[PDB]
Amino acid sequence: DFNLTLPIIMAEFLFLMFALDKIYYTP
Amino acid sequence: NLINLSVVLGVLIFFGKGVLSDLLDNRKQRILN
Amino acid sequence: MTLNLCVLTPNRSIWNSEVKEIILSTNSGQIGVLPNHAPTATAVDIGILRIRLNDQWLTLALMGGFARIGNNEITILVNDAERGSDIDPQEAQQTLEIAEANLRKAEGKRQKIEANLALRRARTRVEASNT
Amino acid sequence: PLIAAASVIAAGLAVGLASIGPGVGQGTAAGQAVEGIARQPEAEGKIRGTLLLSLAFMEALTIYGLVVALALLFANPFV
Amino acid sequence: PLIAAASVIAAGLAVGLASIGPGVGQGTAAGQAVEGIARQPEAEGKIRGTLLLSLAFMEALTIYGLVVALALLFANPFV
Amino acid sequence: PLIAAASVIAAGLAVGLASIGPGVGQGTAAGQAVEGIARQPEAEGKIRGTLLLSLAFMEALTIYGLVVALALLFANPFV
Amino acid sequence: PLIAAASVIAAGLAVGLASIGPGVGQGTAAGQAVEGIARQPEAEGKIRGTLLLSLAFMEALTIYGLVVALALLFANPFV
Amino acid sequence: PLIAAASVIAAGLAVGLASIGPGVGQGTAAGQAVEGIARQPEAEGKIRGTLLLSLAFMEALTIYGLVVALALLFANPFV
Amino acid sequence: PLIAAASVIAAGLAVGLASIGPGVGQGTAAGQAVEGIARQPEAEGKIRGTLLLSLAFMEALTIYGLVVALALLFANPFV
Amino acid sequence: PLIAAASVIAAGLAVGLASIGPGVGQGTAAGQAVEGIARQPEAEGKIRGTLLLSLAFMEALTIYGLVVALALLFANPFV
Amino acid sequence: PLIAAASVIAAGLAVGLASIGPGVGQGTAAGQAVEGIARQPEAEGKIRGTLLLSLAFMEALTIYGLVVALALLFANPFV
Amino acid sequence: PLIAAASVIAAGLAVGLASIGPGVGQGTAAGQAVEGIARQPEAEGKIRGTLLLSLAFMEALTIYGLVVALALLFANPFV
Amino acid sequence: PLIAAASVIAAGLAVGLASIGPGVGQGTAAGQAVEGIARQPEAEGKIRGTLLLSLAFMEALTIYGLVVALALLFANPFV
Amino acid sequence: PLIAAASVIAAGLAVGLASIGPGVGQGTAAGQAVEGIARQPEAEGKIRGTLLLSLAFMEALTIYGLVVALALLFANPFV
Amino acid sequence: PLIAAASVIAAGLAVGLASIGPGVGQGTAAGQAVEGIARQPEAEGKIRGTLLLSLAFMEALTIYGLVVALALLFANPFV
Amino acid sequence: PLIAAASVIAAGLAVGLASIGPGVGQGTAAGQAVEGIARQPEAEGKIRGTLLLSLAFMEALTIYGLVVALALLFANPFV
Amino acid sequence: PLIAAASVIAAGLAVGLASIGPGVGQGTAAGQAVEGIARQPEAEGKIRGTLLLSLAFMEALTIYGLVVALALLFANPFV
Amino acid sequence: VGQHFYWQIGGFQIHGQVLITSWVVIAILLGSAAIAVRSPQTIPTGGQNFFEYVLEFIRDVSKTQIGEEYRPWVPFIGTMFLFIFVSNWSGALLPWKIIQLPHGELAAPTNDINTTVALALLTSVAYFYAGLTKKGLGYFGKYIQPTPILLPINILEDFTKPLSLSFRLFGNILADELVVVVLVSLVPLVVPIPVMFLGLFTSGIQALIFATLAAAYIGESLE
Repeated sequence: DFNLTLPIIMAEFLFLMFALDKIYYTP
Repeated sequence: NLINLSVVLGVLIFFGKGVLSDLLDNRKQRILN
Repeated sequence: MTLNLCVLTPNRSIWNSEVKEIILSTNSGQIGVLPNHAPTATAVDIGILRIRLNDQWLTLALMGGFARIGNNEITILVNDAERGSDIDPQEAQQTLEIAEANLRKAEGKRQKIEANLALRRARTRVEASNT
Repeated sequence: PLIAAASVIAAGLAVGLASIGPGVGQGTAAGQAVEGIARQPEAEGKIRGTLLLSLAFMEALTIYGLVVALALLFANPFV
Repeated sequence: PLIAAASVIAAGLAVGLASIGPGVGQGTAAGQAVEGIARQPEAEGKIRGTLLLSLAFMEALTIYGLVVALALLFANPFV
Repeated sequence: PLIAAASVIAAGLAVGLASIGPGVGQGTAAGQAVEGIARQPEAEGKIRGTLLLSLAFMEALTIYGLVVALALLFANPFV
Repeated sequence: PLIAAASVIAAGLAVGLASIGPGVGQGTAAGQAVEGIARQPEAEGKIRGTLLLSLAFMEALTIYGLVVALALLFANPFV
Repeated sequence: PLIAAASVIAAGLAVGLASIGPGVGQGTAAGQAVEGIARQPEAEGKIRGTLLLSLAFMEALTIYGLVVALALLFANPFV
Repeated sequence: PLIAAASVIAAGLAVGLASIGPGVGQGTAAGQAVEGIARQPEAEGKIRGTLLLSLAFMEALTIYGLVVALALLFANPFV
Repeated sequence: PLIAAASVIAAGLAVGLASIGPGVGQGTAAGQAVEGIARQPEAEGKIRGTLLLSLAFMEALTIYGLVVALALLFANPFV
Repeated sequence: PLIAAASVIAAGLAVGLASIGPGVGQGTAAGQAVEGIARQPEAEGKIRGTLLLSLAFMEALTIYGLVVALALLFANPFV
Repeated sequence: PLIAAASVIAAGLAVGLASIGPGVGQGTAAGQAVEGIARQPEAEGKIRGTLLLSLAFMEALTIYGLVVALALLFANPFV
Repeated sequence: PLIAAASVIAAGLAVGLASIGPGVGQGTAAGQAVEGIARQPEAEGKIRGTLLLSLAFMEALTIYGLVVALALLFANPFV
Repeated sequence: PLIAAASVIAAGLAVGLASIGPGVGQGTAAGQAVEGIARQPEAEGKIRGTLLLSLAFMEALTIYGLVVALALLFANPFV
Repeated sequence: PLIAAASVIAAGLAVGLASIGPGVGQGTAAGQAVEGIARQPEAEGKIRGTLLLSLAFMEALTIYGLVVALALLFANPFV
Repeated sequence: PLIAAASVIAAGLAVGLASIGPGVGQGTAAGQAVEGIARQPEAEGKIRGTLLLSLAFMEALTIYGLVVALALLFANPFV
Repeated sequence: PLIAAASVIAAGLAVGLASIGPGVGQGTAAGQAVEGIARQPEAEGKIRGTLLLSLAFMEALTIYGLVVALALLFANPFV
Repeated sequence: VGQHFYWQIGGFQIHGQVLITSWVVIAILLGSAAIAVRSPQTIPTGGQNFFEYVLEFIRDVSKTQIGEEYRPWVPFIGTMFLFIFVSNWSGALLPWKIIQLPHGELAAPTNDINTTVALALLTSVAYFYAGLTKKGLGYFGKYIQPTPILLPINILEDFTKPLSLSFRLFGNILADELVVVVLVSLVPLVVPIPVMFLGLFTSGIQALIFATLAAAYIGESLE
């Protein structure tokens, strides 16, 4: 079953990627 | 899930502190030397 | 924390002190030797013995030989060894280059063995330039 | 009926024949890896990482078989 | 009926064919690991840790098979 | 009917017999690769890359089998 | 009826095919372990402990098979 | 009736297939153990103790199979 | 009818029995190739090229089997 | 009737499949033990004692199988 | 009817049993050939030519099997 | 009737499957024993005695199988 | 009818079982031949000629099997 | 009737399965014995005597199987 | 009728099971023969003659099987 | 009737299963015997005599099987 | 009728199962014999004579099987 | 048991289970990240030591695998690794049994096939994007260099490797889920403790292996 939860998870994961970069990874 | 999760979390917190102690000791030896 | 090692050379009886790790390289490959190792017969070859003092990774270029290795008794019948960086390091890189100079000939099958020994002798000689 | 019974037999045969060979493979891998790690006490971390990746590949094949068995068991498209 | 009987036969074949190969694998692992640990008496702790991780992978495959068998036995979605 | 049941049995046999041999192969590969990487601690990166490519080939064969099984299961052209 | 008979046949096949391979594995383990312990008379206690842990893993797989057989025999959920 | 007959056939197949592989395992163990004990005449007592423990594990698997067969034969819960 | 069901069973048996042996072959190839590439760190590129050609031959045999299975599945000339 | 006939077939299959593997095991044990006893002419008594104990374990497994066969034959609880 | 179904089953069994052994053969060939080519970096071209000829013989046997399967599938003289 | 026929089939299968593995075992024993006795020409008497004891154990297992077959044939308690 | 169907099944089984073993044989031949040709770079022409003759013998056996299959398929004397 | 036919099938299976393994055993014995007798040209008489005794044990097992087959064939107590 | 169909199935099984083992044998012969001929470049002619005689014996066994198959196919005395 | 047909099937299975293993045994014997006779060119006569005696034992087992088959074929006591 | 058909199936199974193992045996014999004859270029005539005698024994077993098959085919005493 | 969806109907069908799990997991990860790194020192303070050791191990595994330009995909690989790690940890460590979901069930993010397929498509399209950025725009690595017959085979293998990673992740997640579910459904919850410990170890190993496999596909893109 391939629902829209895939794009929801990808969108929530890219925010965590950029947020880790901004918060911890660059600092 | 509760009891097994609690036992695993206790053993994991104890051993994770024991391993992070060694990792922080390596980093501390690096910075100190 | 260590084993009685006998770095034995044709004319020399190079140091009888005793150290932690022995990563002598055979024809097959390297093997890490530490205390209470099982008694083994190894044909150590033109690779490099790196020596762990338990303080220092000091590193000996040996030319070749054999190692009869046992229970804290260990005996390495070296063809030729130089303790650590006994050769000069810039001269070590230069010896790699000047045996590169004489590897450039080719004589059939016949003296290609000499070419091989020259190139691998320089290739273990370049170790002390490395570290 | 007979369709769900044959699907169950299919899942059982799939799970058994998938778990058979991969166990033997991972065991041979572990034996030679432990012999090598005893031969050289230096690169145990990278050796354990590569062995974990390969055991993950073998367990991924085994999990693909177990997932096909669970799809046949729990929610089968046929029955 | 016949469906629960075939599910039981499935669970039995799954458990047997899963336990067969992994036992042989873990035994070969243990034999070569003990030979290596006798060859070098130094890194026995890390060797035992790596061997425990690999035996845990093999027993995890075996436990996946046993869990599929127990799901077929106790609370089967078909019967 | 019987057609979807036989297609399910086909997918199960395909998945099991595909996962059997490739696990043993990848395990033998991993064992000798780890023995070699312990013998020489130099080219571990290129060795891991070549081993990853070969394990990718084996897992690609296994994934072709699993994809044939999933095509038989989910959306079969026969049933 | 036929369901309990097939469950009994399942338990028998499970027990036999589980005990087959693990015996061979534990024997190969014991042989190479005894050869190593004869080669080095020093670490016999730790070697026996590791061998006991691995034989416990193999006998745990065998006991999982025997427990599935006893669950099929004594109190089967199907029959 | 047919149920007790099939349970008897189950017990027979279980006993035979359980005793097959473990005999070969214990024999390989004994052969390499005797070769090692001849190679080193020192630790024969501890070697015999470890070999007795491992042969006890193998005979425990065999006795689990024989006990399942005797439970099927004498007092079967099905028939 | 029965013809498409038997063609599906044919494709499943073909895919499984084709993927079984070639995985083991490619794994033995990879293991000895990695052992050799560790023994000599010089000709890794040509060794990887030859190994890629041979793995391409093995995967071509596997793809011929998978293509016969897909021809039986999707557009079968019989059914 | 058919029950005693199937019990006889069970006893025959049990006896044959039990005697098959243990003979091969005891033979491998005897071969390597004789090679070792020829290599060292000193500890022949203790080697013969350990070999007798291991052959007694193998023959005990074989006698358990033969006793299950004789219990099926002479005084069967089913028939 | 049943004739085309049995011809399809024939083609499937032929393709699988033909691809099984030749993959293992070509893999053993590739492994020992790569070990040799690593042992000697001189005659890689002639070694690759001879290995290509032998792999062509093995793939020719496999293609004969696949051609018999395609003749059974597409244009069968029976059905 | 059918009971004596099935008992005869049981005795035949028992005798064949019992004689199969023990012959291979005794042969491996004899081969390695003769290699050892050629390696050392000293302890041939004690080696022959130990080999005779082990071959007596194997032939005792074979004679137990043959005696079960003769009990099924000549004076069967069932038929 | 059934005669041509059974002849087709015969040709399929013949082709598969003929191509199975000869592929493995030719592969073992090729592997040891390439190892030898790498060991000695002198007699590669005569070695390739002898290997071509032996591979021609193996492919002649395979072609005899394929010709029997084609005689069963195209113009069968029975059907 | 069917009883004598099944007794004949029993005798045939007994004779074949008895002669299979013992031939392989006696051959392995003969090969290693001839290798040893070539290694040492001294004790050929005692080696031939011990090999004759062991081959007599193997042929005695084979003759026990052949005698059970002849008792089933010529004068069967059942039919 | 069924007689010619069973004779065709007989010829197919005969041809396949005859060609299986002899291919593997001739391949092992060729591999060790090529390894030996590479080890010694002197007696290649006599070695090729002896290998041709032995391959002629193996192909004569294979041709006896193929001739029995052709006698069953073309002009069968039964049908 | 069916009795002579089953006796013929018995003789065929007996002859095939008897000739299978003994050929492999005699071949292993011949290979190691020829390797030994090449290693030592002195005792070829006594080695050939012992090898002839052992091959006579193996061919005597094979002739016992062939004689049981001929007794089933030509003058069967059942049919 | 069915009797001649079953006799033909018997002859086919006999010929195939007889030719299988003896080919592998003669091939192993030829491989080790050629390796030995390459190791020593002196006694090639006596080695070829002994190898011819042993291959004659193996081909005599194969010819006994082929003669039983031809007696079943051409002039069968049953049909 | 029930692993389909909850009909939070917008536009088309949607699965609320992986939506809620992904929101909770990404929120917990970002909230743990920003709280101890709001003021990090050069010395490894409380959360700073753990975050720096994680960044160090990730940078080690990335610089070893991809080669030279391991810096540009480091946040992508760390996001994939930490997302899988936190999802596999929290799907097992978080109780979903006392609270009842009406429409279906909801335990973990990667339990749905769509989550693993989306992460696989992200990794595969990132690999193809790095292949288009590094290699020529005309033909990427699908070019048949060694022999002229491997173009569609290489293309199919490249299409298969993403689904291989997704199947590996789905297999691990569903294996742990079914193990916990059937072991609790067998009998009272005291028996399955060692199998649960083995499952937690397998979760950590699967996290590290997913990190390494993503780095392997990234090094293939670097090729």
